[PDB]
Amino acid sequence: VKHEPALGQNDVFDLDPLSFDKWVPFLRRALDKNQLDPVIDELENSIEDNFQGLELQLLQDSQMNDKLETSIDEIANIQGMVQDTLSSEISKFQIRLSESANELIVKKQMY
Amino acid sequence: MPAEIDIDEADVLVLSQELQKTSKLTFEINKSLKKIAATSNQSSQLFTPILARNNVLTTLQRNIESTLNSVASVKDLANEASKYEIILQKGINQVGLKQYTQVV
Amino acid sequence: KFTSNLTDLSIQVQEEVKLNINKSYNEIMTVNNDLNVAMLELKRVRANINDLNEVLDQCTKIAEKRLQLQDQIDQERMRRDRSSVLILEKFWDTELDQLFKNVEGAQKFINSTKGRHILMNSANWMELNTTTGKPLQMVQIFILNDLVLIADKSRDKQNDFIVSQCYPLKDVT
Amino acid sequence: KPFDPQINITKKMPFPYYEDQQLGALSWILDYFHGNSEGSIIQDILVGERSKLILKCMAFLEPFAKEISTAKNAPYEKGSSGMNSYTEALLGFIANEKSLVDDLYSQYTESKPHVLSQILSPLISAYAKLFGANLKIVRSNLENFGFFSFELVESI
Amino acid sequence: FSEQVATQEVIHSENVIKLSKDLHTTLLTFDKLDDRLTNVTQVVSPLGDKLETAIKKKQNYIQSVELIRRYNDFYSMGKSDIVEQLRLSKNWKLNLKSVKLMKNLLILSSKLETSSIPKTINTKLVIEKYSEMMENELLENFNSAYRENNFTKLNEIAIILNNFNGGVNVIQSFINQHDYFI
Repeated sequence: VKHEPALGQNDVFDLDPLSFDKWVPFLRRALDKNQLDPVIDELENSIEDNFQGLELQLLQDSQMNDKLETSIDEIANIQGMVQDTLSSEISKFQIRLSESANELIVKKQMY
Repeated sequence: MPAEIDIDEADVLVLSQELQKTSKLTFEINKSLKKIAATSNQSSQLFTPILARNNVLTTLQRNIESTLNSVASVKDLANEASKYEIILQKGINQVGLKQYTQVV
Repeated sequence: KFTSNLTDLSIQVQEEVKLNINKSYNEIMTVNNDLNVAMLELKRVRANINDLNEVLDQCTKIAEKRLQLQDQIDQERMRRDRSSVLILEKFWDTELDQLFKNVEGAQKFINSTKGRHILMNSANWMELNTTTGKPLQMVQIFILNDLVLIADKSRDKQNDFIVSQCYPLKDVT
Repeated sequence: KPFDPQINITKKMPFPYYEDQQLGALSWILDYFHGNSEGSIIQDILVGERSKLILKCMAFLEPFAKEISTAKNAPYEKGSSGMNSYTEALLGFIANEKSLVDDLYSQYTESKPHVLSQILSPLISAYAKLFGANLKIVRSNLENFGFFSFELVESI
Repeated sequence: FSEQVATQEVIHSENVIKLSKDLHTTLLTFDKLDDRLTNVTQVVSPLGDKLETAIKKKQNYIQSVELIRRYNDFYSMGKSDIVEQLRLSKNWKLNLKSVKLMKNLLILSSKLETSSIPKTINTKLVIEKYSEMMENELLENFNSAYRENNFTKLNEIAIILNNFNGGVNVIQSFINQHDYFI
């Protein structure tokens, strides 16, 4: 996902996409006349967002799909081994703290 | 030294307090499999049906998109293949990555 | 007509599998993205937990290494009872890490800096004007091993050079 | 392109590393050439590309390390030949060799360290050669140059 | 006597002995720990591998459209402030000053090369100022006027307006809103 933010106008920095921000707006529209002659090149940059946007849209859903299998499968088996290793850690401080208070209890008997 | 002689209960129980700090490391370990394995189960179930929809592409739309031309005719492939002697003889960098390679 | 079915079912395949599966990987692999950051930083601090297995399950196994180095010593073959340093060395390097808890608290060094092995307590005693019975300014109570620092840490928010109503404990009444 | 790797040792600069404008088309062209199964071929070609380029940059630093210019001054006498930097950029381009080569994968692939053998076994022979060269200018006389051998020890 | 030395015997001997045995078993546990961690991140190579696919032409489309409605503002004619917030949603709430008055000044700041030079950035910042004044009345309506809204209408509507900052102007609109009686 990662969209629908405020974003206006974050990184003011007009990005000069086909340099259409540079050519129409920043070279023929330098002192606020245009963007009306340049607004046509902005809607033309929206058609260019449909052709550039369609072009990237083709490559958007293009890389697929084989397999990331053991991402899920090793997520499952490694999650179960993560549960058993968590049993080894809770067991580790179980017997470990058991010895700690055990010989700290016989060491409290040394107190 | 001059009076500290009972150091076993205090340095060793302080080491057991360090083991209680290492019991807080066991809280970092149960926290480790808790947060990490929670991300494992959560992203796992979160993206298993993403593998069922990527599988819907990768099984149904895969061999569906393959067997589009299960029967397809004789002259038309010469026509658009000749149009890929148009487009394949435009170079690579004009045409582009999956443009060129997918026309291949 | 099967080519019309290619336009319908295959425009459904490319358009609808690409857009619908684009929602599956967009939203669901966005959950795999942020949850990938969760298991990512969880893997980093998990490696810090593996470092804690060296920092505690090996450091207290270094304490155990001195321990079974002393039962491995076992040199009675009773006066070899000084089997710990961490009776002195790491116990006044842990209590000189109470000269680092002291030196952090400061908590002498300022200029006493002698012996606070058990810098035994600190309290928040807002003092009283002992004659009139009204309150005085506040004071941290720094009860060290053998010297007292009844220090007004106001507005000395350190605990570097706070107002040291100080004396030694051997004649403190 | 070629360059003196000492220039990336004098200025200590990071070593060349190709990037994703290629690499997407590269790995794409690879598994694309595992549908075509000739990724082994263009792989061996690529062993050609980077192996020869290490013969180019490491042809720059053949000069100050084939000749250990301190023969018998005291005997040893400076600790200061250039087999050190030779072996330095040899290992560091072995490093970006290792990363940059073994990046580009559909992850499970067999011949990735076998590629590393295909690229570096000749450069194993290159170090074996110049190892021969300083092995014989530091030869035929203990204290020729006899202490300076220890830096060779360093290098090996 | 050997009661105390029996505490030395059982406590010291068993403590050292089971300290080494339990800590060595704990070292085997740490071996399983780095085992599962290595297999874990090694399985988490597909995370980054799929995670390169963040195709931010979405950012070029919200940014290109941001240039588009920015130019609708930059015709000195961006009257698209649906009244006046837009009500109950413009991102999720009052965002006519959030995404757009910050684009009136920040897109007044959006200088490509020359790009409607500082004659336009000033009055575009006066659209940031008019939408900022209505923004002040807006979050003033959110939290300063209500002042009865224990719900999100004070909380997540001014905090929905928390792309605008300076909430001690709202505390100024608490000595003029809630301590206005005071």
